Amino acid sequence: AVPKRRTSKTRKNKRRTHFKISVPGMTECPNCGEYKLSHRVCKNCGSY
Amino acid sequence: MEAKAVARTIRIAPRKVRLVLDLIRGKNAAEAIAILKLTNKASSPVIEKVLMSALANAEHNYDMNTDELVVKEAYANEGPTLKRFRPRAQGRASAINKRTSHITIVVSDGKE
Amino acid sequence: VKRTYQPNKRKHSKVHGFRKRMSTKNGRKVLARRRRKGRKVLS
Amino acid sequence: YRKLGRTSDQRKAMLRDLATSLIISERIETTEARAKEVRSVVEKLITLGKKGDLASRRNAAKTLRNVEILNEDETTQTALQKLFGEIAERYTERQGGYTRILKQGPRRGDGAESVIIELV
RNA sequence: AUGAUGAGGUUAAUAGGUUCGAGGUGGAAGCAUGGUGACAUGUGGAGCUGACGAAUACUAAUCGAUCGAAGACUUAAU
RNA sequence: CGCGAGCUGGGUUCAGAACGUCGUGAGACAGUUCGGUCCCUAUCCGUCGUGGGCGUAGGAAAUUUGAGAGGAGCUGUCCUU
RNA sequence: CAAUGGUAGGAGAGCGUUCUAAGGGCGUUGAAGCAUGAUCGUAAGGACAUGUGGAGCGCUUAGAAGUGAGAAUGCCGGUGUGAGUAGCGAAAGACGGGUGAGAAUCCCGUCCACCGAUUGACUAAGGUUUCCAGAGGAAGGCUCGUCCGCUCUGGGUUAGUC
RNA sequence: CCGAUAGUGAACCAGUACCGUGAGGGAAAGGUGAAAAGCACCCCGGAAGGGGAGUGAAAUAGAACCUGAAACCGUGUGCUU
RNA sequence: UUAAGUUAUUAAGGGCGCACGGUGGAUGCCUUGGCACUAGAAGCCGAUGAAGGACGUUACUAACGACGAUAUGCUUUGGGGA
Ligand SMILES: CC[C@H]1OC(=O)[C@H](C)[C@@H](OC(=O)NCCCOCCC#Cc2ccc3c(=O)c(C(=O)O)cn(C)c3c2)[C@H](C)[C@@H](O[C@@H]2O[C@H](C)C[C@H](N(C)C)[C@H]2O)[C@](C)(OC)C[C@@H](C)C(=O)[C@H](C)[C@H]2NC(=O)O[C@@]21C
Ligand SMILES: [Mg+2]
Repeated sequence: AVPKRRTSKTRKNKRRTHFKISVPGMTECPNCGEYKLSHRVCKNCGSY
Repeated sequence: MEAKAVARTIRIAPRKVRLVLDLIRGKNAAEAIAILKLTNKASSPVIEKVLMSALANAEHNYDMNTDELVVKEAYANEGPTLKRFRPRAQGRASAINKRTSHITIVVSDGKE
Repeated sequence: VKRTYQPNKRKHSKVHGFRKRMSTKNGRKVLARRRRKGRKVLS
Repeated sequence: YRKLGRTSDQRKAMLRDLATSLIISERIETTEARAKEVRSVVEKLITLGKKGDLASRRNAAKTLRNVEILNEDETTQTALQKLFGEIAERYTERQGGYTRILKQGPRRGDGAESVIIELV
């Protein structure tokens, strides 16, 4: 139950290929033109 | 041509800051700001401020207006780590490395 | 669990302490070595 | 239905307390899961209020907490009285709804999707 | 497990609520009668009812964004 | 004498004790007897499921043949002739 | 013309590092180090050019040695991997208002919940300033933090009878 | 003879942090520049930081400050898969 | 056009070269401090209170030296020089 050997830099960088953050679901707000998250209330204006 | 802005010894481990910077690489200034302000991560407020400084730097020092700016390249690299310990079981102590980050952002007009 | 060193100022200063080391010649010794060593807390 | 990461007694209590507070304030801020679960409870209480017969009053007394509101001109009346005298009239003609929900961005301390549940 | 799969996004029954029902429980509350009381009887298979069936846009799936073809040579028939 | 980083720990093989025997004695016996701490967050190969990328000379929605592969594969009694 | 695999091992010739003696030299017109390069000798290794670098250092002959590291479960110091994984240390919180650059986490309020031969009140031993009021947020708080047993400033313990 | 893993344990408020009930044990830590000339003002930020301007021969000499190697971590890409 | 055959492209990521950064404190140069000695002094301090300490002492104030309630020092004789 211990690592029998090192994980080389190649293996490391390989495993984390799919480890990333997604760009937010952002759309432009119709009253102010600033971006907002879709289905959420704009925090700059306060609309829909 | 190129505006610079750097934040040093920020108290966030570099693996964690780089996850957010892998999004604003090569995007426009407005879109970049909208990403940061809406991405719900810890490093995001501290980067939105390094970007802000660069852009201000651009306007106040080069007359580089912000409507045409793109994060030419933006990265983060290790900083002066702070070493601490956690009292674990059976008298043994394990280490905790509180890391830091040297955030850099450069925005360009794409021109010469 | 009851561990060791249940502190007590009186016994600490009785078993140890300047006047106790000054009561026996061997007590006088440890002060001698501690001054040769340049120690700051002698007893 | 949902469990809200909590036991039965602690949830029963949280749901009824959150419903009472909503009735007091007419719009509150909370996380999605609990808004989605207080929606039904508050909607059903308002139904118990659209009839106003003593049976429904006594039965709605089960859920609401006993609180006092100081209205304008230092007028005082409790949650039951509000439900049956100021909210029954407002929704006498509407046959559902009674509540809306407006998603908001994630909070800082967690990644919880805060929302505002308001009486419509 | 997450992601996938599948049913739906207003030109909408996808989920919540409302209305009706199935199933479950078993005679709600308030009255009136009788009893000293503990209680009982009629109203009234009443009242309540999480996931189950149906109808209804009342509430939320409003706004928007991203990705995604223009089709290689060679030879044989055509 | 498959399998304890899957399990138990009764036997056996630590320290306690006791009986029979041997030894002057400390102790001893594969002679009995009662008691006696079973640790580990899985890196790789392997295996059971479950995603993403790319290739199948255009981009797609659906229906597919089957090269292979896997699973089953047991049997009783009674009656009739 | 003949010989030249080689371990324990014997023999010989040498390359390098510091210092010393003498001789002869190089150096802000840029020394030693450091980095790069497609250069030279049979090897240990030696130069040259270009960058960084901002003062010492080569060469010849000869002398002396703390003189050459890859392994000792070596010592010291840095940095990895396991991995964004395990863990986040017994428990009930919800919501309105306020404060701020920022709030599940700080202040106020309502409701709810837990203890109650005690998580309550005293007083010893022990610790010594953790006590109080302002202010701050690097660090310490297993998260956050505008908060604190944290930091800065200024304060606070009064006996003839205890 | 040694030049900061050396030379005293100690070049630096060292027999001191610290550890132990106590005898006792016992560290780690030098170098901005010639001169402090130690960065007036402006800009983003609550601040830490930074980016200009200025000081200086030099500021990848800006106080953790001479040179600044390797492990290690990144950002580009020429050729590959 | 259709049949048969052949071959790109791809890069989520990886490799190798190269460039530019960080981290870190090797190396080089440096000396405040050590080490081994030589030559000459000297080789007793205490009830006249020692050696070693503890408290104090400054305009303000913690630490280190110095000092002792005459305290961050006093007197005197000489040296010197803002
Ligand atoms: C809790 C964590 C710790 O783990 C452990 O204790 C586990 C439980 C232990 O498992 C075992 O007992 N065997 C499996 C059970 C075997 O039953 C048969 C009946 C018996 C017996 C016996 C015989 C003689 C003596 C003895 O003569 C004597 C004395 O006093 O002289 C003391 N007794 C007790 C004896 C008892 C580990 C794993 C043990 O290893 C094993 O031992 C053997 C020597 C060999 C095993 N293999 C090679 C075949 C080996 O695998 C060790 C020695 O532990 C004592 C592990 C060592 C490394 C440790 O020290 C670690 C740090 C532990 N210490 C601690 O704190 O964490 C531990 C991990
Ligand atoms: Mg312990």
